[PDB]
Amino acid sequence: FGGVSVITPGTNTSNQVAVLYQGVNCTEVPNVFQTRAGCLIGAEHVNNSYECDIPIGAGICASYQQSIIAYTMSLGAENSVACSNNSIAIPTNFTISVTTEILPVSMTKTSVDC
Amino acid sequence: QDSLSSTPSALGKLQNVVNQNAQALNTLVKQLSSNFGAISSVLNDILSRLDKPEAEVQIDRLITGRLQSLQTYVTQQLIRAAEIRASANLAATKMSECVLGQSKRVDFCGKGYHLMSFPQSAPHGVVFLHVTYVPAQEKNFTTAPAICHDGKAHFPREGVFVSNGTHWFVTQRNFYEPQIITTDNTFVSGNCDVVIGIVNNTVYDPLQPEL
Amino acid sequence: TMYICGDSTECSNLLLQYGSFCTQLNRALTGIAVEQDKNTQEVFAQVKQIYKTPPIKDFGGFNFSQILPDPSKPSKRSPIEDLLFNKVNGLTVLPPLLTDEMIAQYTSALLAGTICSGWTFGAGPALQIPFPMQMAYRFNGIGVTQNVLYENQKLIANQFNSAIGKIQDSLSSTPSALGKLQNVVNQNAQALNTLVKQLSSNFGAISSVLNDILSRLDKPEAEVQIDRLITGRLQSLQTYVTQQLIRAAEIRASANLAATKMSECVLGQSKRVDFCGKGYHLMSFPQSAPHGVVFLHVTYVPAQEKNFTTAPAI
Ligand SMILES: *[C@@H]1O[C@H](CO)[C@@H](O)[C@H](O)[C@H]1NC(C)=O
Ligand SMILES: *[C@@H]1O[C@H](CO)[C@@H](O)[C@H](O)[C@H]1NC(C)=O
Ligand SMILES: *[C@@H]1O[C@H](CO)[C@@H](O)[C@H](O)[C@H]1NC(C)=O
Ligand SMILES: *[C@@H]1O[C@H](CO)[C@@H](O)[C@H](O)[C@H]1NC(C)=O
Ligand SMILES: *[C@@H]1O[C@H](CO)[C@@H](O)[C@H](O)[C@H]1NC(C)=O
Ligand SMILES: *[C@@H]1O[C@H](CO)[C@@H](O)[C@H](O)[C@H]1NC(C)=O
Ligand SMILES: *[C@@H]1O[C@H](CO)[C@@H](O)[C@H](O)[C@H]1NC(C)=O
Ligand SMILES: *[C@@H]1O[C@H](CO)[C@@H](O)[C@H](O)[C@H]1NC(C)=O
Ligand SMILES: *[C@@H]1O[C@H](CO)[C@@H](O)[C@H](O)[C@H]1NC(C)=O
Ligand SMILES: *[C@@H]1O[C@H](CO)[C@@H](O)[C@H](O)[C@H]1NC(C)=O
Repeated sequence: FGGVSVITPGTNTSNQVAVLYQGVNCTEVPNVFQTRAGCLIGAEHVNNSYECDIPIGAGICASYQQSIIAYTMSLGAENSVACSNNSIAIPTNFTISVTTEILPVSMTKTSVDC
Repeated sequence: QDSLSSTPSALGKLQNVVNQNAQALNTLVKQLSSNFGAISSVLNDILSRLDKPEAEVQIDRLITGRLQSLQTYVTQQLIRAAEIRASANLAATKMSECVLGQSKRVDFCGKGYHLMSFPQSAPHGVVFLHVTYVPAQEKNFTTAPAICHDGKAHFPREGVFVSNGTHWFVTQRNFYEPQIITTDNTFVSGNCDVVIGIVNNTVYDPLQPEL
Repeated sequence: TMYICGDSTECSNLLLQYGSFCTQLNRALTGIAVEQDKNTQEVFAQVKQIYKTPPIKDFGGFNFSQILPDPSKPSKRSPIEDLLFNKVNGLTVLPPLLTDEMIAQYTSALLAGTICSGWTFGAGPALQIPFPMQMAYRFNGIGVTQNVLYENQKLIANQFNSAIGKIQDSLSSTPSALGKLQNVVNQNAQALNTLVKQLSSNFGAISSVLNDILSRLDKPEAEVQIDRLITGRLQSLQTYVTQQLIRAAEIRASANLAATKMSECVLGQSKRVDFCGKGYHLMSFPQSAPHGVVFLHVTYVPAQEKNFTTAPAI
């Protein structure tokens, strides 16, 4: 036994879905990919890494690319720091950045007469 | 302004609070439709059919279920209220430290070096616009921990020693602005036998050409 | 539904009389599970680029071999991290979105950034600097002139290297060192064991087993006995979920503090007293741990003071 989850892009985009059977082998279910989260059916597994869209678990995410695919999530761009013992990097220019931060302050004040 | 007007998820944090509270009330009201083992979910239908002793048995079942439903609601509200209070406390701290002053706390008032912030009101919340300074267009320079001159070790007072391949300069650290190395922008401590990586260069004394 | 009724359809139909209680409980636990991934992301995913250290570890005498990834091991964890990891019915457990390897990669990226570019990578593009010069800047940050760093570079590097070695030896010989992480594991295991054991309670019924009730009694009689079990089991489950929500709030607060320390202790030098260790903060290094994070705080502590006569002015 186990849970059944439906993986979907918005219905504003597509009516295609993939189904995850949680904690079960793909051999017991009756684009079939076995994950640590369970058996994922309807998504095409690829060897490319992308930013996570819809999380599946254990590093696996799914996205709509058209059909639904499954992949190992990327943690970000790979970069090598110019590490040295006699060289320093110094900015010759700058930019002024403005970013937004949003915080909740209060709730609606409800009252229920028991 | 253009980002917010074209990004449906921009204010998800405030919308989530509204959605959770609406959902909780809808759940509480829908529980009034449950029988909880009674012949009916409607008290008037029970009272119009049964006499006192029989009605009391059915009513007790509804009271038990409805009381439990209400207790569940209140407990969840207390837990959510604590979360919102923590958020409000953080917002109040940011108002003081980001808006009413300039912060040195990394990533507290936006990404980059904080300059200033501006508050904007929002439904059940606050929006902060953080203005930061972000370094750009860096260049590679050769550096040294100290300059050796007249047998003495000279260190930067404020900046860092750099070389463009032929000449040594001292510059502020966050913006390339090379200046001649002089006795007015360095200080001397000890001889040249201690510092690892110390290099030879002239250190200019402004009084020299005057006298 | 499965916790309360198992695979009994007679029980399930009675459970429907209670409305949406089960939906509320399933929803609350889902919210907690999602939050746990958010907590991890807020702490570790603070770097846009994944950095790696150079093949040549020349840091002016400073030795980071105990905190940097050990390539000879399949886990690609540091010596210290390896030590940390070796020291700690309708019920299921869901996997984390980020694996231990992914978390270790984030930690490595943060260390590579700090060691080679100091605090610059935390406020924009990574700008390389010699490690000894980075330490000189950090000395200025605590009101000590930079010549003190350069004149005592060998002493300072040795004191640092020794202090790191002590950390490894301390952890390997101190059973209580990771009590904070073990307590979380123990509390959660205890809660589940309690929830499962409640299935053995009769709650006034003739039996705690639904199959034994159904095999003996007819519908009207069975329903009376089943209702007693539903009431008790529903109460037991509600108790569990409430406790999890309260504990989740505590863990969230801890994760928020850890995320703040990552930004202010690791990605910069803090002036907040006792925020990044005891003494004057120089720098800090993150290490991953089971369900948590470990910070190594490097501080400057004054020693061997002398008495002098002073005056406010000359
Ligand atoms: C829904 O689709 C329309 C285009 O048909 C698009 O303009 C809109 O932004 C979409 N809404 C969301 C939430 O994606
Ligand atoms: C079930 O899945 C595991 C992991 O992929 C595999 O090793 C095992 O052989 C599978 N069982 C069957 C019957 O295929
Ligand atoms: C992924 O790579 C494996 C080899 O490691 C290959 O056998 C498989 O067909 C590839 N799948 C895709 C979608 O590229
Ligand atoms: C600095 O960058 C701005 C654009 O952000 C550009 O207009 C300006 O000319 C640049 N300054 C220099 C010296 O390159
Ligand atoms: C500085 O040198 C490094 C070599 O590791 C190089 O990657 C980097 O692009 C250089 N900086 C500039 C401004 O060219
Ligand atoms: C370094 O700067 C000096 C002063 O402007 C200049 O004369 C010299 O040619 C520069 N060296 C190089 C390699 O550009
Ligand atoms: C920098 O590294 C080189 C070897 O690549 C070494 O010869 C030189 O002495 C080092 N300089 C300092 C200041 O450590
Ligand atoms: C600096 O000058 C001294 C003599 O005054 C010499 O012994 C030393 O080797 C020189 N160092 C460099 C880098 O030229
Ligand atoms: C760094 O420390 C380790 C552990 O003490 C030691 O084995 C290694 O040789 C040291 N590296 C250097 C260059 O001293
Ligand atoms: C300074 O004088 C005090 C007298 O109260 C004494 O206790 C302390 O040990 C002295 N410091 C040193 C360095 O002797």
